[PDB]
Amino acid sequence: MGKDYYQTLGLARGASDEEIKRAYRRQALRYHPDKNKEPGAEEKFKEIAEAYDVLSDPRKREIFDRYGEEGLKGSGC
Repeated sequence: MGKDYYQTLGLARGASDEEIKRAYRRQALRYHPDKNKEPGAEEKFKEIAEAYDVLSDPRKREIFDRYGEEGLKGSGC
């Protein structure tokens, strides 16, 4: 509830692509089911992956910058 994307990957709207992708590359490697198949890293990676879409696609971020969560029909509930 109050589902963060930017902050779940550790950013705010105002982070540039070169901040965003900086974090995203690290954040994938933190839990990747291809690096750290750690028990419960995968669900972390899966929740990151919802944020990861925003935190890479500038057209997804265009809606998240203009609005935020209230703009973005990721997951609903």
